[PDB]
Amino acid sequence: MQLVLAAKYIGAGISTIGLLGAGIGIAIVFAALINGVSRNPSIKDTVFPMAILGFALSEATGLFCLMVSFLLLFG
Amino acid sequence: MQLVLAAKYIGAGISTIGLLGAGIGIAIVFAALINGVSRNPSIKDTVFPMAILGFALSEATGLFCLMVSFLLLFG
Amino acid sequence: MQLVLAAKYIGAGISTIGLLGAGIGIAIVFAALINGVSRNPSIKDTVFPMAILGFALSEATGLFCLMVSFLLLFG
Amino acid sequence: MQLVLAAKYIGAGISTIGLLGAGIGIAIVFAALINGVSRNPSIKDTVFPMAILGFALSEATGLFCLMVSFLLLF
Amino acid sequence: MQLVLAAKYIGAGISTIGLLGAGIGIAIVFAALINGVSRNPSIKDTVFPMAILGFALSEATGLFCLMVSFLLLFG
Amino acid sequence: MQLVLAAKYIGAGISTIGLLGAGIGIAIVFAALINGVSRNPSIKDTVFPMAILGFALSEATGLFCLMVSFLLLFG
Amino acid sequence: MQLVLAAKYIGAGISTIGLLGAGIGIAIVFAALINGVSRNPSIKDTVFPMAILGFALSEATGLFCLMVSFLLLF
Amino acid sequence: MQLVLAAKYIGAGISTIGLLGAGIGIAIVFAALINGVSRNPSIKDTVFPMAILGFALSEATGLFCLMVSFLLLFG
Amino acid sequence: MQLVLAAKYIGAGISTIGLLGAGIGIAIVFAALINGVSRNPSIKDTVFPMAILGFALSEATGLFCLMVSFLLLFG
Amino acid sequence: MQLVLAAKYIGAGISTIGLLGAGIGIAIVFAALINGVSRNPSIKDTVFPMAILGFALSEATGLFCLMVSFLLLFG
Ligand SMILES: CC[C@H]1/C=C/C=C/C[C@@H](C)[C@H](O)[C@@](C)(O)C(=O)[C@@H](C)[C@H](O)[C@@H](C)C(=O)[C@@H](C)[C@H](O)[C@@H](C)/C=C/C(=O)O[C@@H]2[C@H](C)[C@H](CC1)O[C@]1(CC[C@H](C)[C@H](C[C@@H](C)O)O1)[C@H]2C
Ligand SMILES: CC[C@H]1/C=C/C=C/C[C@@H](C)[C@H](O)[C@@](C)(O)C(=O)[C@@H](C)[C@H](O)[C@@H](C)C(=O)[C@@H](C)[C@H](O)[C@@H](C)/C=C/C(=O)O[C@@H]2[C@H](C)[C@H](CC1)O[C@]1(CC[C@H](C)[C@H](C[C@@H](C)O)O1)[C@H]2C
Ligand SMILES: CC[C@H]1/C=C/C=C/C[C@@H](C)[C@H](O)[C@@](C)(O)C(=O)[C@@H](C)[C@H](O)[C@@H](C)C(=O)[C@@H](C)[C@H](O)[C@@H](C)/C=C/C(=O)O[C@@H]2[C@H](C)[C@H](CC1)O[C@]1(CC[C@H](C)[C@H](C[C@@H](C)O)O1)[C@H]2C
Ligand SMILES: CC[C@H]1/C=C/C=C/C[C@@H](C)[C@H](O)[C@@](C)(O)C(=O)[C@@H](C)[C@H](O)[C@@H](C)C(=O)[C@@H](C)[C@H](O)[C@@H](C)/C=C/C(=O)O[C@@H]2[C@H](C)[C@H](CC1)O[C@]1(CC[C@H](C)[C@H](C[C@@H](C)O)O1)[C@H]2C
Ligand SMILES: CC[C@H]1/C=C/C=C/C[C@@H](C)[C@H](O)[C@@](C)(O)C(=O)[C@@H](C)[C@H](O)[C@@H](C)C(=O)[C@@H](C)[C@H](O)[C@@H](C)/C=C/C(=O)O[C@@H]2[C@H](C)[C@H](CC1)O[C@]1(CC[C@H](C)[C@H](C[C@@H](C)O)O1)[C@H]2C
Ligand SMILES: CC[C@H]1/C=C/C=C/C[C@@H](C)[C@H](O)[C@@](C)(O)C(=O)[C@@H](C)[C@H](O)[C@@H](C)C(=O)[C@@H](C)[C@H](O)[C@@H](C)/C=C/C(=O)O[C@@H]2[C@H](C)[C@H](CC1)O[C@]1(CC[C@H](C)[C@H](C[C@@H](C)O)O1)[C@H]2C
Repeated sequence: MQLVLAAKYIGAGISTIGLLGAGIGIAIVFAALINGVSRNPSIKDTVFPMAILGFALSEATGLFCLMVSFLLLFG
Repeated sequence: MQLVLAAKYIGAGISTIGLLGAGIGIAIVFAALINGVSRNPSIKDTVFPMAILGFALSEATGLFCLMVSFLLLFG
Repeated sequence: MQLVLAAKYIGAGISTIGLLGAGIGIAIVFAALINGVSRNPSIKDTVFPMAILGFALSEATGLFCLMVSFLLLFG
Repeated sequence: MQLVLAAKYIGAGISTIGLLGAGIGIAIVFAALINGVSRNPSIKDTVFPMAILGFALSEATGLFCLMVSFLLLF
Repeated sequence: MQLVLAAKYIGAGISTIGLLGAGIGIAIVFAALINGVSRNPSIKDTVFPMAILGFALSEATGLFCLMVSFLLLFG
Repeated sequence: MQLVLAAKYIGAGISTIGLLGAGIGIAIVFAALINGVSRNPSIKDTVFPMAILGFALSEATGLFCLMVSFLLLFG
Repeated sequence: MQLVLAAKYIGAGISTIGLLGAGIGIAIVFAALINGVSRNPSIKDTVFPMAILGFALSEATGLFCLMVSFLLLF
Repeated sequence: MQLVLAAKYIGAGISTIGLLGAGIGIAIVFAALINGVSRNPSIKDTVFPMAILGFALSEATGLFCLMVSFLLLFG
Repeated sequence: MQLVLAAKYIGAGISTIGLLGAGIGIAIVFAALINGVSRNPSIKDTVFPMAILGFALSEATGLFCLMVSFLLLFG
Repeated sequence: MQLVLAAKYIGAGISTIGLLGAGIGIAIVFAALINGVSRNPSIKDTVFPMAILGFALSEATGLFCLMVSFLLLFG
């Protein structure tokens, strides 16, 4: 049971690597929001909800990674 | 038995790394949606369904990773 | 047998990493479809089949990764 | 117990890798802000809060990594 | 020979990582095809064979990865 | 306690990987500063403080990585 | 001897990772060819040999990886 | 002591990975300098100092990686 | 001396990872050659030698990786 | 002694990974040089020295990696 515990803790740390995807992705979505509004200010109210949706869906991939991390840590 | 359980848990952690691809990919699709709408607002109803399609197909790759993760954790 | 089984499960997890390629690639294809359509709406029926071909070929690289994962998991 | 402790320390190191996402992502948001403002200075006051929101959400992904790190360390 | 069989299985999993290159590359080619056709529809018949060639060559890098994987699994 | 000291040292090495994010990110910010100033020299005094802020925030992610590294080395 | 053999097989797998560079790089060259030809069709005959040279040199880096793989396997 | 020494040397090698960040980042800065100068030669004396600042800050992230490497090698 | 031999062979394989840098980099240089000539055909004789120099310098990083690989394999 | 030598050799292999950053970075600089000259041939003598500077500074990061590699291999 020492080796299995050890494996849970190493696995937990490994499971956070994938959060780099949401880190970069969320930024990509907001960068597009900024560039799109700068080029066409009147489009703000249209694309802002699209940026929020894009953020949420990219963020979810990070949520799945952290869930596994917490399952290994505590579950 | 200790060695096998340990391996399953390390394996489950490793299995989440691939989710970074969907994290970035989902964002790439939404960035294109936002930049496309900003450049040509009249195209919104045409490209929005393409963004949903793209997100879903990109998300599927992350779901396959999570499937293996859960099979290792629980199966 | 314990060490061999352990290696199968670690290998199965490692085998999912490559799916990040399709996660990003599927999105790159759909981003191009969206931007091409935004710039030239009249071309949509011509490029849509190209995007479907492109995403399918990109996805298949990840499915081969998953194939090896399942062979390791269940073989 | 020494094997478990060893693993916590290895795991704590591994858990910082994901911070590279925030490092890059924060910069992506600021690059868009700078280029957007350069192209259309009048839009600055509109896009700056969008930049604040974007970098904060990108940064938080890294804070989640660090939280697992600190859990393993302490 | 627990050790050698274990190594074949871990090696086979690792051998699939490289497939991410074809996943992204195939997409890059098709993205260019889509963007090139949208900007200049008359060029379609010229660039489409170029995109098939690009796909095949990128794909070949993933084929080699899978070849080593199967040699480790079955060879 | 060969094992625990060894783990602190391997962990400390691994903890520096994340610094690559600030390496790339800091550069991305300064690239935008340079391109923005070249395209619109009159905007320099506006965007320069933005680039300093961007650098600091990206840099902070590398600081956290180094903090964990030093905690593992000396803490 | 079993430990050495094990290592050769692990090493052979590791040696294919670098092929991802060629996978991406071959595609980068073809993307430029397609976009260059789309923008200026008259240039096709000039840039096509440049594309052949570029992808071949990119591809060779992957062949070097595979050579080490095969050395370890056989 | 053998295992601790072994871990120092493996750690020292791992500690160099992060230098890839500065390798790419230094180049991103200089690419921006070149393109900004090509588009607006008159701006060169203004942006050159920015590129030097940018590259130095990017490089330093890699130098911290190298610092940890040497501490592990020679400490 | 079994463990040291084993380490040489694993190290040799690890030392080829860095060749992915030249793979992507060489392509980047040739992509620029192609795009630059397409946009300005008269510049071909000027930029072609620059692409050859760029190729060689990027290629050298791959040479250093393969040298270490061959030193571990045979030296 | 076996364990320490083994570690040095694995370490030396790991130490070359960072060279990928210079491999990509050197190429990014030369691509900018080529695109800059193509857009504005008269700027060649100004930007060529900037490309040499950028390449050398990016290459230095790869040299630091190789330094650690050789110290492990031979020192
Ligand atoms: C996958 C679904 C995601 C939901 C998206 C919802 C989008 C709708 C949209 C309108 C949001 O509500 C939002 C833009 O207003 C929003 O994010 C706010 C709630 C949020 O307060 C935002 C405006 C901020 O100011 C924010 C930067 C906060 O200051 C910061 C402390 C929080 C960062 C953060 O990442 O929080 C997460 C995030 C919201 C995520 C987002 C989850 O949720 C939290 C709580 C639940 C779990 C723990 C997740 C885990 C994480 C790894 O995904 O973290 C939650 C802890
Ligand atoms: C190809 C499969 C994917 C399906 C895509 C379908 C696209 C159609 C499109 C119309 C969607 O339904 C959508 C845009 O309306 C949509 O995502 C809604 C369901 C959703 O309510 C949306 C509007 C949101 O508000 C959404 C951002 C939520 O706030 C947020 C909490 C959900 C994030 C998320 O990633 O959800 C996933 C996703 C839908 C994924 C979707 C998977 O499903 C969930 C629930 C089921 C299981 C648990 C999956 C596992 C995952 C790893 O694939 O996760 C599920 C957990
Ligand atoms: C390096 C050689 C590559 C060949 C390229 C040939 C290009 C010519 C071009 C005209 C093709 O024939 C094509 C575009 O028409 C084509 O690919 C068709 C065969 C294909 O049917 C296409 C129209 C599709 O619709 C396709 C998306 C299929 O629906 C889908 C089920 C197949 C995806 C796929 O990746 O298949 C691969 C691929 C063709 C690859 C292609 C390999 O082949 C398969 C079978 C052989 C091995 C197992 C490879 C492994 C892969 C990882 O390289 O996978 C083969 C299994
Ligand atoms: C998260 C907070 C960051 C602070 C940002 C502050 C921004 C304000 C801005 C006006 C700065 O002060 C600055 C641009 O003037 C500036 O950085 C100067 C201090 C600096 O002297 C600058 C002009 C330089 O010329 C600089 C390139 C130096 O010549 C060079 C030797 C230092 C590089 C470097 O990375 O230093 C770091 C950095 C400032 C970082 C910056 C950290 O600080 C140092 C010391 C503290 C720790 C050890 C960090 C670790 C690093 C990995 O984050 O490294 C510190 C060691
Ligand atoms: C770091 C210095 C690099 C030198 C660059 C020189 C540039 C000058 C320029 C005029 C060249 O000579 C060139 C463009 O004409 C050129 O590369 C030719 C020699 C080359 O034949 C080219 C035109 C091809 O047709 C080429 C695609 C061949 O068909 C292909 C079989 C060779 C691929 C290859 O990567 O070869 C390498 C390369 C030249 C590399 C290039 C080495 O050299 C070889 C032989 C020496 C060692 C073994 C290297 C190791 C490699 C990992 O760097 O591989 C050598 C084995
Ligand atoms: C900041 C340090 C870097 C120095 C940059 C200097 C730039 C100035 C600029 C004018 C150069 O000298 C140069 C462009 O003229 C140049 O590279 C020449 C020396 C070179 O002859 C050039 C014209 C070439 O033809 C060159 C492409 C050769 O064909 C090719 C065989 C060399 C590739 C190469 O990477 O060389 C390196 C590099 C110069 C590196 C340069 C390192 O040096 C070599 C020899 C010395 C040691 C062994 C280093 C180790 C490396 C890991 O840093 O490798 C050396 C092995």
